Amino acid sequence: ENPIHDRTSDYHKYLKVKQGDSDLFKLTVSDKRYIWYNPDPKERDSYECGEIVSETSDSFTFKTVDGQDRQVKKDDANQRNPIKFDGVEDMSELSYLNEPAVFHNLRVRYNQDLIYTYSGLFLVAVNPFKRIPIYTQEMVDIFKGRRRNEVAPHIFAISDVAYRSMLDDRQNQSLLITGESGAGKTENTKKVIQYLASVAGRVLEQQILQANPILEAFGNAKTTRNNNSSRFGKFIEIQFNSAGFISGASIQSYLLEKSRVVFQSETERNYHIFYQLLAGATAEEKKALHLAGPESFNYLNQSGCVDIKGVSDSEEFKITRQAMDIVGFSQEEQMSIFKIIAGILHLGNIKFEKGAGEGAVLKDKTALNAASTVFGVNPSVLEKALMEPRILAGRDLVAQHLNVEKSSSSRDALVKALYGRLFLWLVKKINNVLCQERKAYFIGVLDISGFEIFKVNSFEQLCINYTNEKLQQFFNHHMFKLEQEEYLKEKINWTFIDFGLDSQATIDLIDGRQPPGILALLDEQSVFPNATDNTLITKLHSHFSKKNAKYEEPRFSKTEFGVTHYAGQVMYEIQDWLEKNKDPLQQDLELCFKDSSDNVVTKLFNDPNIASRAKKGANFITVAAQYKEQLASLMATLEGGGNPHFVRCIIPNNKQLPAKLEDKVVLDQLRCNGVLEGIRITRKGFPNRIIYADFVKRYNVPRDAEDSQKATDAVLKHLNIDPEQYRFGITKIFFRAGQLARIEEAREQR
Ligand SMILES: OC[C@H]1O[C@H](O)[C@H](O)[C@@H](O)[C@@H]1O
Ligand SMILES: [Mg+2]
Repeated sequence: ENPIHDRTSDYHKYLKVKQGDSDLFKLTVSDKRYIWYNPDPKERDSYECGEIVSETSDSFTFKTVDGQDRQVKKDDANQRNPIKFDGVEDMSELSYLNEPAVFHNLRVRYNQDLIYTYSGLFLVAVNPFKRIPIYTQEMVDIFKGRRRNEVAPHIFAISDVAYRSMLDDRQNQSLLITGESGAGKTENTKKVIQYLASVAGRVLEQQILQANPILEAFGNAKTTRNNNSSRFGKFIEIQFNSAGFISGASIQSYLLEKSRVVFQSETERNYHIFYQLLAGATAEEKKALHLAGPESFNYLNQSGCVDIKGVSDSEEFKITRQAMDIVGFSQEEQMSIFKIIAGILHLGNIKFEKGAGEGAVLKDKTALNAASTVFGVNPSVLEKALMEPRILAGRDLVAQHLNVEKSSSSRDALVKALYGRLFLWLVKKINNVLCQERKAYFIGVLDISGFEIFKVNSFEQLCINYTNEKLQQFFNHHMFKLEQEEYLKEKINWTFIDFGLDSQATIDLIDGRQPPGILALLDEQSVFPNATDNTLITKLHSHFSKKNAKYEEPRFSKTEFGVTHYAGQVMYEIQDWLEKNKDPLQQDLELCFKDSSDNVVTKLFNDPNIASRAKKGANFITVAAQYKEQLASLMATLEGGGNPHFVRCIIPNNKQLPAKLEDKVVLDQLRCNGVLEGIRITRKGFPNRIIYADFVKRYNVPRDAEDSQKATDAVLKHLNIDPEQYRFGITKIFFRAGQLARIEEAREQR
């Protein structure tokens, strides 16, 4: 009748704790007390359960699994919770809050394939690495309209709360999904969009859903940490009208890792689309675009990996096209896109060799010709733009003759420019389909590239990790600093707590303007004509080595520097940072391609939104300077809207495998995310607070008395409730954890 109360239901099967049996009940009513302890003290995250057998005034004595006795100061003891709590849906409710206790609860739920658990006001999501049947339309219909208490933890539930808050307060909402690479941010992002598309839907809705398949084909790739890594960040606005139904959507993408098109580490892959087309193209297309297998192209055959376990690139290519068909990309538009993808691969097979002099020559023109043909440009113009670009020397026109290395770098620069502009064009084309009505409100979903560490971390990794560092500070800001400052404002005689979670020092080291940080010193070096990679790291060491605690000059290298992030220390290799920040492209290469006969290619080099570049003084804006501002604008939106809804995505292990929840990996993320601290603030504080005059409004009789703090003093007193669970502020009635949601449902039943 109602699937929630029906133990036969799929909702009870896949989203509720299984019923315990008679044997477990006898354990549950037992009076024995237990403790989480470390059998091996060096391994501080590995725990066993031990029974407390005696206690002194200041310590517990307990029995290990093997039978030996041990003591522990009660101040240092991690008590196990009464097992009745095992599986609790909100860990606010736990009696003992400690790392082994919190981890254990998630383990119990994970083992039953319950990946969602609440931690007070935010949702925790552990990556299952297997399909779970909790995202059907049936499950959507169940969560539709239900308040957070009534239903089990689900991404739908927090999406619904954000949707109801948008309309109850007439304010834009932010759903921010944190996590390191592979933790599940993109999967959950898509579930949020699925839910709101049906709950407030009315082909627009089909098209919204088809956008992300397109961008994942061109923006996602296999890394060592995730087989479907997002190599670009995205803020997605879901837009609604004043009535509350979907009006449209816009996507704001950030920092495509276009360097991946020309280089990939061992075991990795280029962007999916390359493998999709060559695998799934018709015989006409393969000849039209001079295609081959991935082993035939240098951009696809140097990593040693061309396929992903459990993925058919031939089938994904069918999926990719259908999404383009539904969104409205024409047949010749799509063919122009594939011509570009094809041309990039051919450009990469060009082999520059040494000529009679140091200047480079091109003895085989088979790749250049195939590229020129598909792009629709003059091969000899292109050839001369690659190896003989014209520059100005003062005002004089002088033709370079580049060597093999610099000819190869310019060709790479062209390839990364073509791919990044194609990606920006896809986003823009899509936004114009999905945005045809002035919004009334929106819910903005943030899905960034998550924290990652590799053997070699470069400029791209610092920008990625810096963004992850800023979102964590945003979480710290709202849960700890803003929460308490509202308490202080209302004079509830709360004395401040230091939760020891501040990412700001690391943030300032990266992006401070004065004292100038890494990104400022980078910019300075990028416009100085005698600068090199080694004058840059020398400058970074002098400013920060042994002067900033978040910075390390390593003793084992002369090209690496270490940044201590919330998620751990990262060591960055400085090679090529100047060129990556400047993002140069020979103008002769640009001139060649604006004469292209392909209408998509000509748009990528003539549309000023895609092709032109902002000047900050005498030079072009750098990549660092632009992105920093792009992100600052995004942060302004998030802080300007309603309070953010947080989903902390958690990776169970580093092997991308199901049913292996590892203790060290999980507790690392729980500590640096500030989960336990986020629980503590909810328990020790007053999360639910209400304006006096309208508490009576929603629930000597109650309503519109001259002053309601006098009234509610009476309402609560006459009523059956303790006065430690509320506090009288200047303008609000603060409530302790749970009181409001606990009580008013008796008002819902009365
Ligand atoms: O929350 C109380 C419920 O009943 C009433 O109809 C309210 O107006 C509506 O907001 C909700 O459906
Ligand atoms: Mg992702």
